[PDB]
Amino acid sequence: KVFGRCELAAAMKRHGLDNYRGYSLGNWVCAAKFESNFNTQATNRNTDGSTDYGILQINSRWWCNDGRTPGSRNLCNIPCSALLSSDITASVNCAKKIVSDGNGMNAWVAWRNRCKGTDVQAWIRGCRL
Repeated sequence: KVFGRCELAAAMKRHGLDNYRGYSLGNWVCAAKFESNFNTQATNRNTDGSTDYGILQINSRWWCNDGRTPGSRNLCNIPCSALLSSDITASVNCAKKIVSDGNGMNAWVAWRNRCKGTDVQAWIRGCRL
């Protein structure tokens, strides 16, 4: 599913990401934009052999099981395919664990390089929230 910007903001807010670990909703919308272009089906294979899945590009080395990332973990206790659903519930629950892991949203390389230090409130402007 390719979300609209405000449609995703609304879904993230309902699932409790607005100010989760102190990160306002615009941070999460910006992250999704530059990770996946708001596409739940986005996948990308990494040089280490791991794959990033779904609207927040959650990685198979630590967070999900895809059966093809040797020596990896599954700390969200989910098949990586769950992160590609039109239903963002699994992606959100896993993202809450990731952002609590120690480095905050710096875990998302596109957030650190393209959202951090920018006017992230702009990503929720005009939305009915």
